[PDB]
Amino acid sequence: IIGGEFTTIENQPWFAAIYRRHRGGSVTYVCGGSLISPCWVISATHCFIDYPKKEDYIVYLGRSRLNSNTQGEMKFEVENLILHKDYSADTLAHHNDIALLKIRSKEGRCAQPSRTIQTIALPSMYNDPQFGTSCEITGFGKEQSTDYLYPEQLKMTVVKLISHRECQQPHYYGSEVTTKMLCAADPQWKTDSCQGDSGGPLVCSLQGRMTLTGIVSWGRGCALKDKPGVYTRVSHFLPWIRSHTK
Ligand SMILES: N=C(N)c1ccc2cc(/C=C/c3cccc(CCO)c3)ccc2c1
Repeated sequence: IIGGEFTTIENQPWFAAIYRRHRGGSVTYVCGGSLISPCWVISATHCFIDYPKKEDYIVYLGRSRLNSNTQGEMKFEVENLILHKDYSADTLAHHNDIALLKIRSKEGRCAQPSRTIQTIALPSMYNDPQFGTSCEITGFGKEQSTDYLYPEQLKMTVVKLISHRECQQPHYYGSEVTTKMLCAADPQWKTDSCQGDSGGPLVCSLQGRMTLTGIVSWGRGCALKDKPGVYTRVSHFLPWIRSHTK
């Protein structure tokens, strides 16, 4: 996250921290995720497509820091890694950028909801917020595009939804951004999601209800003028999520 503020897991309790174990035993951060039900984390397929072995991943819930065992955190393995069959990547645009991770503690249990571990409600069909709506993003992603290290402390920011017609402008993304994708950005281009924020939540308060409107997917650079962050429109994937979590 470029700009924004530092935060803690208590303010983002649906936030999942996903890491990968490498041969030799080193563990690195991969992407963010969202708890949608106690056994299920939703994220982006692009985060896992090149390393699709479920055994390699570690999921934390209730974790506030990249390298701290936050009090109340829960560690999980991936019981089932579900990648979208129609996932694809163009030069910029990522299509069907959605993944489901069935989580399991070493005792075979799913998440235990607490003050720091909570689910985030899914959107309803054909009911996404209107353009100009403020939404929040959370992640351990880059603070600057020039950084190679991720922040130690979890960050969040607030961005505004951009209409499809504005996002299809030639100086924006033209026809590369589709109706299955949501653009969101800072009108001043100072805050945005960035590399390492992928898979993470775009949470919108809609009709008084805190909703998982999007999933951090793609963008041209980070906090670049006329280059919004592009998010998977979760409302389009309700049949896919339902069928794959049953
Ligand atoms: N402008 C944005 N909001 C935005 C959103 C998502 C982004 C996602 C990336 C992803 C980078 C990436 C993906 C897969 C592998 C790798 C190399 C391993 O570090 C890098 C980069 C910039 C981004 C910028």
